[PDB]
This record gives sequence, structure tokens and C-alpha cells, in this order.
Amino acid sequence: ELSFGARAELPRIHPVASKLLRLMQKKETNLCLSADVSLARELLQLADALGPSICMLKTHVDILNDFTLDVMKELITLAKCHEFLIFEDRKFADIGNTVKKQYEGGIFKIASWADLVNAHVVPGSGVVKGLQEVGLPLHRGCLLIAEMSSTGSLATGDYTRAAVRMAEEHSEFVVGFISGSRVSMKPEFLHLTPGVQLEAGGDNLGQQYNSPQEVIGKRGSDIIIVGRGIISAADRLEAAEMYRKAAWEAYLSRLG
Amino acid sequence: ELSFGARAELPRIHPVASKLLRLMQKKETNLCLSADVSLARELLQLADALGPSICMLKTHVDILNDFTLDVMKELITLAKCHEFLIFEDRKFADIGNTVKKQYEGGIFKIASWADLVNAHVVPGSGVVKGLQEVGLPLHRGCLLIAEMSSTGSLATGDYTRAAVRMAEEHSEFVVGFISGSRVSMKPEFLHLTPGVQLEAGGDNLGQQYNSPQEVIGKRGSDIIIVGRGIISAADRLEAAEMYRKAAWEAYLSRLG
Ligand SMILES: O=C(O)c1cc(=O)[nH]c(=O)n1[C@@H]1O[C@H](COP(=O)(O)O)[C@@H](O)[C@H]1O
Ligand SMILES: O=C(O)c1cc(=O)[nH]c(=O)n1[C@@H]1O[C@H](COP(=O)(O)O)[C@@H](O)[C@H]1O
Repeated sequence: ELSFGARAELPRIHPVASKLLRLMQKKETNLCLSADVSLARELLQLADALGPSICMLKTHVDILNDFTLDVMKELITLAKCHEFLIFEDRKFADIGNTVKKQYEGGIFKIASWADLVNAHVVPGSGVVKGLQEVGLPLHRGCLLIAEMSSTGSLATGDYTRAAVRMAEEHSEFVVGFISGSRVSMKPEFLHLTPGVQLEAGGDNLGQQYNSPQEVIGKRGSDIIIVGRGIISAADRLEAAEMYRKAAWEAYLSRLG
Repeated sequence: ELSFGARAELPRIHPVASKLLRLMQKKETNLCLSADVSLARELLQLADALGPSICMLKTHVDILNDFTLDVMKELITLAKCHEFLIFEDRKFADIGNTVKKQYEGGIFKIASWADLVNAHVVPGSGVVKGLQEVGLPLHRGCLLIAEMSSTGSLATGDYTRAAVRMAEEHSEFVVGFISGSRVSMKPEFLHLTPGVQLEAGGDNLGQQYNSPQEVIGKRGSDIIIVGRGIISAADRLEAAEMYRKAAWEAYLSRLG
């Protein structure tokens, strides 16, 4: 098993994955903050304070009450300053012709500011083809959703195998997965795992939590995605540091 | 098999489905226009001219370059005037906690103007639970995506059966399906079928077309969803009338 720094140099590595892996090793962080807030001011204050602790900031631009492209300009300034990627968790899931417009256009112009986006594989490979016609020219990457954290997820068995095949057949654009575990044996592919908290539990709407030690150490994922475990805490900086240290040590102990 | 007018009166019918079925029978239309345009002026001119020909106008609010909630105010005026429902084709596909915010909030406030939305079933029933916590109080309905029109779709076999079970267990909110065919034997549930053109063919990004006669007449669906077959035509009104007459006659001939 290679370090994040060595994976950043693999011959078939995508440039976005390389940039991410380099800054993960430099900063000793494999934490993605899920910045699940409705105010631009809160998003930017979290990005600035937690920037040093995270490899990535995951957005849901469509829950932000005061979205403007200028808010995203301020977020890019912080991402450059503190060295993290921006991941818009849009979960594209339409025919190729539709997702290309949803990615490039409308009010959000997601491709203009998002290093990474993600897509469901259920529509077939046209979803990836459509996205890549916008994303490849704009030097972007995509994650495919191979497994989900929620109760009753149908992303199991043959579905997960289809996501892995799709990623591997579109390696020019697809840089990894949303998954609960290592699903690809190819080290050029990132595994990002949501549904993470230090304590056992869930929410009232089908979310299920596992610990950083379980998902990084035992299940072999690369990055933890954490929302409420940080966002709902009083001291979001110390919460981020707890999750960072947990995920980083789990990674180190798997390397040996 | 019951007429649309008789289905509108079924004991377990959802109010949104009843309203739709009534206006389908009154207007002799089972055509949903996919208004896949980037300009508000074009969306509103299409809604006004084609309103009399359609039972429903399907939007992708996130490809509209000049979206404002006022554009949607003007669309609701036309929907009321010409008697059609508004369907936002958002394809919600996240955990329940996330989709409730995506449905109610952000810039789009989808639940404030959309009669219908749709959701993927891949995350499990939490996607429906989350949406219904916003949609039930706002007297809205939801369609579950049981089958898709695109090449390589994984929405087949056990997946489609899971979508039907989910719909039937959430009939307070779920009014039907996006599907290629009749998937539910319960007549209270609408079947809406995209991937429709009069001529054989496809697009370059995995879309596959079937005719109105095939999907309404042979496959037993209720409503055709048509985008480019109308939108790319020179005379979009005459194109809409051709699709309306095709879908309506296919429906009548299945009734006998
Ligand atoms: O793509 C995602 O990040 C995602 C996939 C998934 O399987 N589960 C999942 O929880 N998510 C997202 O990750 C975040 C989890 O947030 P918390 O449950 O608050 O930690 C939310 O923003 C979800 O939308
Ligand atoms: O939910 C949808 O309407 C949808 C589902 C599906 O399986 N296939 C599909 O084509 N669609 C949508 O229906 C429309 C089809 O447009 P045309 O191919 O131009 O007729 C697009 O807006 C798609 O996003």
C-alpha cells in the first residue's frame, strides 16, 4: 500500500487526484468537511477557520439561501489560501444531454468553481460522458457513487461493481468514488466515505454512522466526509481536529 | 381499465394526481412538455402557446440562465390559465436530511412552485421520507424513477420492483413513476415516460427514443414526456399537437 504522497505520483493519476493527494500528505489531513449550512457567511467562516484542518470542502450549493457566484469567488480564495479542494455534492443523475447543462450552466455554473463533482451510475455511462464534455476542457474531476450510507441503499452487489467498471473505463475524468469502503483495487482511485461520526448512531431520516477508525482503518477508505459531527458541535475547529486526527491515524496504522 | 376521468375519482387517489387526471380528460391531452431551454422568455412563450396542448410542463430550473422566483410566478399564472401542472425534474437522490433542504430552500425554493418533483430510489426510502416532510404540508406530490430511457440504465429487475414497493408504501406523497412502461398494477399511480419521439433514433449521449404508440399503447404508460421532438422543431405548437394526438389516440385504443 502506497502513501498518499506516492499515490500522487502514480503514472495513471488524474491531475485533480494528484493535487488532492499531495495536499493530504503535506497537511496530514484526510478529512472532507461537509459544509451543510444555509448562510454564505457561515460557509466562508467555516472554510477560513477549518481550512488548515481539511483536504476538501464539500458543498450543497442548492441549500445556500444567499448563493452568488461571488460567494464561490470568496470560497476559491480560501481554498487556495488554505490548500483544499472544493467538491460540489450535486449527485448528477440524469441523461448525458441534461447533466452537461446542469454542470456548466444555470445560476450555479458549478463547473466554473468546483474541482470535483459526483454522479450516480444508475442512468448508465451517458451521465459520465455528458459531464466529461464540460469537465475535461475545464480540467475537473468526478466521483461515482458506488455505495451509500443511508438505510435501504440499493447501491450494493452488481450495482457497486458497475460503478467501479464505469470509473475505470472513464479514468480521464473519474478520479474516485463515494463509497463505504475500498471498492477499487486500483490505487489511482480516491475513496471518500460519508456517514461518519465518532459516536454510534444515525439520524431520523435513514443516515447511519460509522467511526473514522472503522471506515479508514478496517474498510480501507481514504477520506472521511463529516457534516453534523462537526457543524452541530459548539467548537467546530476542535471537532474538525478530532476527526482529522482520527482519520489520519487510522490511515497511518493501515500503512504500517 | 378506467379512463383518466374515472381514475381521478379512485378512493386512494392523491389530490395532485386527481387534479392532473381531471385536466387530462377535459383537455384530451396526456402530453408533458419537457421545456429544456435556458431562457426564461422562451420558457414562458412555450408555456403560453403550448399550455392548451399539454397536461404538464416539466422544468429543469437549474439550466435556466435567468432563473428568478418571479419567472416561476409567471409560469404559475400560465399553468392556472391553461390548466397544466408544473413538474420540476430535480431527481432528488441524496439522504433524507439533505433532500428536505434541497426541496424547500436555497435559491430555487422548488416546493413553493412545483406541483410535482421526482426522486431516485437508490438511496432507500429516506429520500421519500425527507421530501414528504416538506411536500405533504405544501400539498405536493412526488414521482419515483422506476426505469430510465438511457443506454446502460441499472433501473431494471429488482431495482424497478423496489421503486414500486417504495411508491406503494408512501402513497400519501408518491403519485406515480417515471418509467418506460406500466410498472404498478394499481390504477391510482401515474406512469410518465420520457425518451419519446415519433421517429426512431437517439442522441449522442445515451438517450434512446420510442414512439407514443409504443409507450402508451403497447407498454401501457399514461403520459409521454417530450423535449427535443418539440423544442427543436420550427413550429413547436404543431409539433406539440402531433405528440398530443399520438399519445391521446394510443390511450383511447388501449381503453377500447
Ligand atoms: O455524496 C455524499 O457526500 C453523500 C453520500 C452518502 O452516501 N451519504 C451522505 O451522507 N452523503 C452526504 O454527506 C453528508 C453527510 O452529512 P452528515 O450526516 O451531517 O455527516 C450530507 O451532506 C450528505 O448529503
Ligand atoms: O425524469 C425525466 O424526465 C427523465 C428520465 C429519463 O429516464 N429520461 C429522460 O430523458 N428524462 C428527461 O426527459 C427529457 C427528455 O428530453 P428529450 O430527449 O429532449 O425528449 C430530459 O429533460 C431528461 O432530463
